[PDB]
Amino acid sequence: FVNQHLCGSHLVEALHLVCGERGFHYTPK
Amino acid sequence: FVNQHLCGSHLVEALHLVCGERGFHYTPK
Amino acid sequence: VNQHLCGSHLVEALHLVCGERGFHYTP
Amino acid sequence: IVEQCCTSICSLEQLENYCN
Amino acid sequence: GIVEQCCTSICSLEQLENYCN
Amino acid sequence: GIVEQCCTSICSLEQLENYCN
Repeated sequence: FVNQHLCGSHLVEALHLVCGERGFHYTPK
Repeated sequence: FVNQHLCGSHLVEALHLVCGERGFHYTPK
Repeated sequence: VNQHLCGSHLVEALHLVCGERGFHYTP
Repeated sequence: IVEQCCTSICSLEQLENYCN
Repeated sequence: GIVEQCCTSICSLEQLENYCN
Repeated sequence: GIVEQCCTSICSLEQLENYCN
């Protein structure tokens, strides 16, 4: 598991990093 | 306002903040 | 300043205001 | 909100309300 | 969704990857 | 896509809103 909760910009930027060139989709639910 | 220059995380976070509850989809292209 | 960088500057400001808490879209 | 702070100047107190 | 998984709860790298395009 | 529109060129709010879900 990841080490911490990821909320808001922290979660958006985690997805941004992890998904890289594939890109991602974010729905705040 | 005038058109904006947005790259990298600034662009991703702009989309986060603009789209709000709708969420967004991001592909770096 | 460069009005084309307002959004960019806003995101930078939120980063420094909220520091390590992170931020979200609603107040 | 990008609309408000780029159609005006936003204070510190207003930015803090967006923090997690 | 990903907020419930990763913000309310604690998630995994695999769960984050499920939201890559 | 949005990078070409907002990083290579400069883009409007309406163009960002096109990438909302």
